[PDB]
Amino acid sequence: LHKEPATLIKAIDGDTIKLMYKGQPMTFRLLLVDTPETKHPVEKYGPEASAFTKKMIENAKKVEVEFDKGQRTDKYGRGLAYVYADGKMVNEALVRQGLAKVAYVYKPNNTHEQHLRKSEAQAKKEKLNIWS
Ligand SMILES: Cc1cn([C@H]2C[C@H](OP(=O)(O)O)[C@@H](COP(=O)(O)O)O2)c(=O)[nH]c1=O
Ligand SMILES: [Ca+2]
Repeated sequence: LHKEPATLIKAIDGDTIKLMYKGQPMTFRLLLVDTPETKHPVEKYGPEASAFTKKMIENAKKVEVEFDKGQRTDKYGRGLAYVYADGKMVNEALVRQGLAKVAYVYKPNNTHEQHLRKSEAQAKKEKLNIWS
């Protein structure tokens, strides 16, 4: 895997972000995590998860996306990646706060699965947010 640059256009919620990627606007969806729902007919921690992601990505000097080894888009045309804000993975950062659960683990796009699971287990042990 490798990291590629991208530019924030707009944070939609905890796990979905509009980025300019190779000079094209695209919606990206965070691999291997689910933040609580706030759009579809809002769940506990959804607003919190959304605020966390917005803050973390708006404050970055540099945003990067890292696709995994399989599909690079989902059925909705959203890019599927690990997103990094100044070298810090947003997917991990949410899970580590108990603001997302490890989810949608679809092979072969599971390269950081164990890494994320370890962060979720610490968020659980610490009773944070979703685990409170
Ligand atoms: C994260 C992820 C989501 N999705 C799809 C699965 C879910 O489809 P369905 O809506 O048909 O269940 C939806 C979950 O995304 P959200 O959590 O944004 O709703 O997006 C993928 O297909 N692959 C992925 O890697
Ligand atoms: Ca979600």
